[PDB]
Amino acid sequence: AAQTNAPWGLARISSTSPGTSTYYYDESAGQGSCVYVIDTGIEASHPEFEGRAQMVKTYYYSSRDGNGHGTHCAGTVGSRTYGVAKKTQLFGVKVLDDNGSGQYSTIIAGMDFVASDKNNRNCPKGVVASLSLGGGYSSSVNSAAARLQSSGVMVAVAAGNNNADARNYSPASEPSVCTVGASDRYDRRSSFSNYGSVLDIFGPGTSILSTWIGGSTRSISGTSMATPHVAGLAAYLMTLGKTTAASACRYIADTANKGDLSNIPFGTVNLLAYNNYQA
Repeated sequence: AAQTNAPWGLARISSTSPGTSTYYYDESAGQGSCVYVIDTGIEASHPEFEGRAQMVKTYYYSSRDGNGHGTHCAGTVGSRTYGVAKKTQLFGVKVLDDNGSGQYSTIIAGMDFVASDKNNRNCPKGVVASLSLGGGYSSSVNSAAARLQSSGVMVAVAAGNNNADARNYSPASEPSVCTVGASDRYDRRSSFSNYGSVLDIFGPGTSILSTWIGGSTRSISGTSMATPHVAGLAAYLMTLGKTTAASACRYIADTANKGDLSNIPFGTVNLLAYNNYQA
């Protein structure tokens, strides 16, 4: 399938080269796969989700995404226009309040929730979790991410927006999960993207256009927005049977675009998420 004039992020993950505007993907598009967006929640009623998005858990008075960042990330994973896996099922775990903040214990509860809820969901092609959140290092948050990955969900996490080594940020520093740095449309490391040996892949992270609350759209930047690209790519990859949740992040690293990114620190992988789709 070919989506013309797609967001540069989508076109980039289906491209050996930057500067293109058409997203190419197998029409299965993550059908039968699931992506938990652990964030501020999802505007499930947004027309871009086509009834494929749904809140499954909130730890606050409402499951409504009063922030938009979780709706944005869910849009990058599997919205119809803005999404990697345009047919995946999106599940909202609102662990972040509408200010975008969440206690680690709530974030840990949401991760253990997904590890169990996936057994309440129909994901024959595989389960993915996209955590566009992060704070200082927490060996408990890392273990919660390790558990979620251990349970049979891919864990895609943001490297963080600190222009630092992600070793000091959780769940970015958890080695078993998939830590995603951010890149811009010129294949530069997104200036804000965290780096380091713990990073597993880079995704489109700068000026990412996707869904927003109020049925709208907007373009915002972050490793928190490269992460849904990789989470959507994972669900896309599990649906084609090219990988499993336990082996998706490495797979994406194995099939990535190598050495194409600029300003990658010495010691950080120079890998860009690439769907390897050949029309």
